[PDB]
Amino acid sequence: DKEELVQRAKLAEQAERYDDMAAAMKEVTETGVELSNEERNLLSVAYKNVVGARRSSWRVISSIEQKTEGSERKQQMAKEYRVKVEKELREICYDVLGLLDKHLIPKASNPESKVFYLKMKGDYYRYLAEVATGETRNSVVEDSQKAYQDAFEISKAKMQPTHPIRLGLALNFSVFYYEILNSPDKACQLAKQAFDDAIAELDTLNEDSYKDSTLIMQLLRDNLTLWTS
Amino acid sequence: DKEELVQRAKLAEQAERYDDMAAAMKEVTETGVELSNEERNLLSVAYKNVVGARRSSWRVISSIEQKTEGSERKQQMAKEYRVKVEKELREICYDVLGLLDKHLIPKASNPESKVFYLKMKGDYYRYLAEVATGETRNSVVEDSQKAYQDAFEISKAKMQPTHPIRLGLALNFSVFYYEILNSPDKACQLAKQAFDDAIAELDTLNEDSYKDSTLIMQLLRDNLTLWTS
Amino acid sequence: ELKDDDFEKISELGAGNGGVVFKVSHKPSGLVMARKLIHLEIKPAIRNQIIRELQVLHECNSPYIVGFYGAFYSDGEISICMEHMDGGSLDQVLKKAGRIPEQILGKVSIAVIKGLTYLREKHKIMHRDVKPSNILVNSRGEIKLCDFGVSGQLIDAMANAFVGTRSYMSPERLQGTHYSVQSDIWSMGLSLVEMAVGRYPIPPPPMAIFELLDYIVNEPPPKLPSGVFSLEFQDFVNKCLIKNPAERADLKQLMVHAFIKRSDAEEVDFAGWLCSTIG
Amino acid sequence: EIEASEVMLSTRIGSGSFGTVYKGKWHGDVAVKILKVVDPTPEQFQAFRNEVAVLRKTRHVNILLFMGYMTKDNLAIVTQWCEGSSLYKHLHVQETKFQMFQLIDIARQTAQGMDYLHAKNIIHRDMKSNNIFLHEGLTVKIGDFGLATVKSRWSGSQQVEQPTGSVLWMAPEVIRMQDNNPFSFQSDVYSYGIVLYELMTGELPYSHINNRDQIIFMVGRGYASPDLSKLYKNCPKAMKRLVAECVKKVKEERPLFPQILSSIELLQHSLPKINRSASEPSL
Ligand SMILES: Nc1ncnc2c1ncn2[C@@H]1O[C@H](COP(=O)(O)OP(=O)(O)OP(O)(O)=S)[C@@H](O)[C@H]1O
Ligand SMILES: Nc1ncnc2c1ncn2[C@@H]1O[C@H](COP(=O)(O)OP(=O)(O)OP(O)(O)=S)[C@@H](O)[C@H]1O
Ligand SMILES: O=C(NOCCO)c1ccc2cncn2c1Nc1ccc(I)cc1F
Ligand SMILES: [Mg+2]
Ligand SMILES: [Mg+2]
Repeated sequence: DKEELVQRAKLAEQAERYDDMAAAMKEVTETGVELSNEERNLLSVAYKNVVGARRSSWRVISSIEQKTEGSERKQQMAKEYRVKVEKELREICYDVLGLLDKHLIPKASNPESKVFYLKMKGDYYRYLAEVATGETRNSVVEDSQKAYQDAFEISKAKMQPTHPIRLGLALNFSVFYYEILNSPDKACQLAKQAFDDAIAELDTLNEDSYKDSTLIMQLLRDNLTLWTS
Repeated sequence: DKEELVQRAKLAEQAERYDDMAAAMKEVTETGVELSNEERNLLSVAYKNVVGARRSSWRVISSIEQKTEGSERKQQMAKEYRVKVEKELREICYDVLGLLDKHLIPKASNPESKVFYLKMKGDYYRYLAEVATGETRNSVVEDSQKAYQDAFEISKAKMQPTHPIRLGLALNFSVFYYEILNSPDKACQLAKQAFDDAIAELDTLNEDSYKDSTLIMQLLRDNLTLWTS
Repeated sequence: ELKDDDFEKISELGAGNGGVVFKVSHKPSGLVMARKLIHLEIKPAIRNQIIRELQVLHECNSPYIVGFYGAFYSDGEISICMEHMDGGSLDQVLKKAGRIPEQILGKVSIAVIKGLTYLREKHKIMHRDVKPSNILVNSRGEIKLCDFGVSGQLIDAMANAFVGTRSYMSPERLQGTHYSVQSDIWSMGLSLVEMAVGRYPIPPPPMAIFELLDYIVNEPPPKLPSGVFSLEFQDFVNKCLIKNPAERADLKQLMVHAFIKRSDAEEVDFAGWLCSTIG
Repeated sequence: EIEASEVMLSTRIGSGSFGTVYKGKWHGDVAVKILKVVDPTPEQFQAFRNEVAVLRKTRHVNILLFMGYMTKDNLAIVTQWCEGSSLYKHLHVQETKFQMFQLIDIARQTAQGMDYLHAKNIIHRDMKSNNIFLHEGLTVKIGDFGLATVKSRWSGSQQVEQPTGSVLWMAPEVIRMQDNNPFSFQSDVYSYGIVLYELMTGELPYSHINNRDQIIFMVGRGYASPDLSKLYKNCPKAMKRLVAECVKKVKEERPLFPQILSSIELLQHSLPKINRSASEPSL
């Protein structure tokens, strides 16, 4: 049965059909079965794609909204359409947050998995913080900071600095520092420290861990180059 | 107002969202007012992308179904998902045709517009045909045939041999002959005839439409060799 | 295989827009060959793809096709190794002799049609470059084809080259169109016309390359000057220089055309005439 | 001029439209381009030395130094050597991955250099991607500018007055040769716009055409223009407007380089730091 739903989610992935995969995974985790690496990875991929499409759309809509302010009431309907997009954007993130609160966080018998789930929670809170403004933005970011800090301690204590999940966590935390908090110095310091630790502990990875780790480190160097200038 | 609806559809087009676009343009069609040349392009592109996504999905689902070659519930579930997406595609095309055979084809003063809409009608009937296997296939195949032939008569009557519309009609009809009716000889004949008729009047090619002309020409050339092999 | 170090250049055979060909000696084998160097800046994957595409030339064996030994990339240049052609190119002979004799032109057309049909039959390859400079001759009287479009990626690479002076492009090819072998036939016809008269016929009795292309697209095709040539030849070239690709004769019509048959029947000491006109 | 005994020629680099480049060591590392012109006409040689003097007069950060010429080792020109790879190699041969602000800064430096040259009434014909080098990582260095009297052949005392060099960056109004002097500022503007297209696409224009003569005819006829659909999505909208304005078929439609620099400065002002950040990929 469970493998049948796994195959259904994989098939929706191959078909580029994601909302089907999002629902097919949300029903899988609702049971509360023991979650393996592939099983959680597929959920992360699906959810990530669904919200990435709409967040890219929102970035485009907001960019168009500020193209010209000296005009008639055409921006009036544009901002309402953006509000529509956010209405179709916040609620999915809330569903994912509720899903994480339901089974994922409690049904965790491996610190690596807890690190991953807290990372995901912070990521989606970050996404909500971009649309969220006012005291709502602060309310969301206070949760993401705490998730990130609780993730970092476990990542440092249980995982090597070269671990791809830990590298991605440091990268995402840095991005959140730069974009929301507007604290580029702290983000740069954190990123430099993470990259230096990764270099100092190198050439000890597994055979499979030779593409993701390198890609994350390359993206880290790219962000360092962007933020130096 | 019509201008706001068109601006919204264009905006959703720029946002790479093709569901609010299709619905917005269908609502524009429901107004029952005759389209302009520009507005028709947005409608065509939107409902083209909507259909193409499901077409690619259906192709990959069918490839997986023919690739598994086993004896288990995975093939049955793949078949179920195939029929699900197939039903979605059928609904899309039927909505398109009801939008077309009730507001556009009956009210089209310009014969070029009628050629365009009959081309669309044949294309969507073909999309319905390539998935529908059985007794119902023969009806949609013949309806597509009639739409193509009616468009082809008007093209040969009052259309330039180098207009992109006529070249696209010839290409579409050749593909219909080769794939649906499986009659390579007549498809090659039609492609050759259209090729020659376009070659004759190459000097008459204005800035208004040149890239599409040669693009369809190269597509015809590629189809020709693809079939002469 | 073939490497840069195995060749000692004897001389520079010639240089065109694409590159330069050197008459060199392959040290391991001790034979003289022609090594064409084409300078281009492309990715290594593109270079490997082009080398693989040129590897097809191993089995393209024909009395109407130049030989081939190998190809490799040394440094920013593609190196192509082919058999050495003593007589060089028909452009060189046109520089030597004021205008080619009609019998020799007929033999040339026979060889070119043989090569083009050999390509289109056993390789499905269009020359795309039928020019006086791309037809090569031997001291023993043979006529062969070179610089035909075997490698599509190589053609794509050479698409980035410098402007030219004169062109052998059929007007359909200039118009973003292609009728298989008819374009090569149009190039053959223009080559035979430019070899019959002692000049480039496109500005019919200088102009920039763009003006030449505009003429050969929007003007009547060139024709041989009447009264100094036989009727079969003039009809043959008028068949070859047809603006409409469908009306333009294909290889089969030209093979049985009267001029070609007359040329085949005639015995011409092509080797002796070549030795006379080039020394 | 310069004594050939002073210079020493190292291994060859490559060949171009009008010369062959070798590495030299005259008073430091230099680049010596051996010209293909075999027997310069005395009027041709006098114009060559006049242009050489004018080029030695130039002094700017984004343009290479022009040491001078020599008439001994055939006819050759000496320029400042740049160790950094050419921009064409970076974008295409190397496929070096540049961020959007990096490309904007490269374009700004190139516009600065071209503005310097045009302020001196010097027409950098053959302006393109190979003529732009990335010195010291990201500094733009412009080369092979001017030299009108050498790149074009001479029919005795008369310059041939025909187009030369790569056609992809060649302006349409100079491809047609509808005027005896089609080279001007706007042709440079068009070539610069093609370079902008390569920057914002990472690929050469007219990738669907694989014959040079076809490119010549279609560009001269106006039937082909660089399609702006290949432009990067993250590319700012005003950047796309600029690259559209630069490649306008109408000569008078193309804006001048002071306007180009002003637009690029406004783009750099508007450049946000939101999309710039990149997050974790779907590994
Ligand atoms: N196998 C060969 N034997 C002798 N000469 C050759 C051989 N191959 C090429 N050549 C010479 O190479 C010269 C240059 O020709 P290519 O390099 O093929 O370019 P092209 O024929 O000049 O075409 P374009 O348009 O001018 S670049 C010709 O004039 C020939 O004389
Ligand atoms: N200033 C320079 N320093 C070092 N290498 C150079 C310099 N200028 C050109 N080159 C190299 O010389 C080779 C050919 O360059 P050029 O002779 O200038 O031809 P091009 O730059 O491709 O285009 P043109 O119009 O001929 S200048 C390439 O490998 C370049 O990298
Ligand atoms: O060299 C070329 N052209 O030179 C004059 C302008 O065409 C040339 C041009 C295109 C091409 C595509 N694939 C190989 N190509 C060439 N090389 C080549 C191919 C076969 C043989 I045999 C000998 C050769 F030199
Ligand atoms: Mg050649
Ligand atoms: Mg250069």
